[PDB]
Amino acid sequence: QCVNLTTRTQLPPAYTNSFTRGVYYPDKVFRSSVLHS
Amino acid sequence: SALGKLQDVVNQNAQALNTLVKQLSSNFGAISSVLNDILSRLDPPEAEV
Amino acid sequence: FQPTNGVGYQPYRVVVLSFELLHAPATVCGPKKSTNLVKNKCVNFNFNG
Amino acid sequence: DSFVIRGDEVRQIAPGQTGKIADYNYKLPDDFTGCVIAWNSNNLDSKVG
Repeated sequence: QCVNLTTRTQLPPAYTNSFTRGVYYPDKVFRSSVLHS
Repeated sequence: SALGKLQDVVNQNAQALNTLVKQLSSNFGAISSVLNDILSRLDPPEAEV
Repeated sequence: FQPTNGVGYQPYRVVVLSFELLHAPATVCGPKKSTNLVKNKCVNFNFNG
Repeated sequence: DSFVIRGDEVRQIAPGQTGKIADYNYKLPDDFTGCVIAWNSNNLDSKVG
């Protein structure tokens, strides 16, 4: 079933500054005490 | 700051040793960076290469 | 496909096996007989491939 | 060295590749220097029945 929630209009997109968030682990290899690029 | 000149030598020596250890990490354009890994994966005839 | 077709037109069954080696825990391994683990001495060892 | 095999096992003659013939019947070394010559013989080596 569906409900047509309707936004009379899309509000203008709001831009916020990401604060250096979001770095994931590349591969499942144990690394400790290193600066690996 | 007077002994900074002597420290430079210590910085350079250590920096060079560090740079060499970093290079040892690179794959050098192969399928794997680890030598034990490439000995594991493949039979000799292209493993020598 | 027809039984009277040529060799290049006969149906072939293709199974491709895709692997990842030595970067994750291994659910599957080769049938190599496990031996006793000897430590603190030089030995030729094969662990998890 | 001369022998008779089937077609799907011909690729097993090449060094480095495994199979029934390569493991249990006839093995070439990894440093093999020579030639492999294979040709069809269904006209004379096949018997009715």
